[PDB]
Amino acid sequence: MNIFEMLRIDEGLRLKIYKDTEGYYTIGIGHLLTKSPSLNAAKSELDKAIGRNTNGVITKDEAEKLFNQDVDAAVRGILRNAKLKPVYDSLDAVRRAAAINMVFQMGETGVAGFTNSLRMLQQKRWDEAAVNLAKSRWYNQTPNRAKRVITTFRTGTWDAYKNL
Ligand SMILES: Fc1c(F)c(F)c(Br)c(F)c1F
Repeated sequence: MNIFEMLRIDEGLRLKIYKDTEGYYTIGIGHLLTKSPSLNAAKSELDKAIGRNTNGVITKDEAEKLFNQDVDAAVRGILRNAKLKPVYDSLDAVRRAAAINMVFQMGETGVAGFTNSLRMLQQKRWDEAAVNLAKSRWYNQTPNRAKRVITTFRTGTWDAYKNL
């Protein structure tokens, strides 16, 4: 298990434009195209991302290319964020993956409200952190995925994924 396999489980793989859990146009391995309700706007974003005129369908290779870029972008975003970098630096590699997972799903704007959780994670108060993380829109809207990510933060193991 690693961040790539982990996110592949959580996001799936679809080669045609689909709507994510929030109703937003997405493709590949959870590559958000746009929050716009316009399919044409989404197709434009896709074309721009891939570098060719696609009309809504990509190859597995192309999906994996965007996925690698997105994982990279998530890590780089954490390291450039003053609130996130210290907590990330304080973590072991397994829990770092859980961190990347969250940023991948919600972005930095989505994780802005996790200040108290972040403190508890840096303190390594794993059970308390886990309890706090679940008190969120995130957990309520995507409970099964949140549960996996939280278990990863709680235990520092891949137990929530090793079976999947
Ligand atoms: F949601 C979270 C993040 F987005 C994050 F970057 C880190 Br480090 C965390 F520890 C976390 F809980």
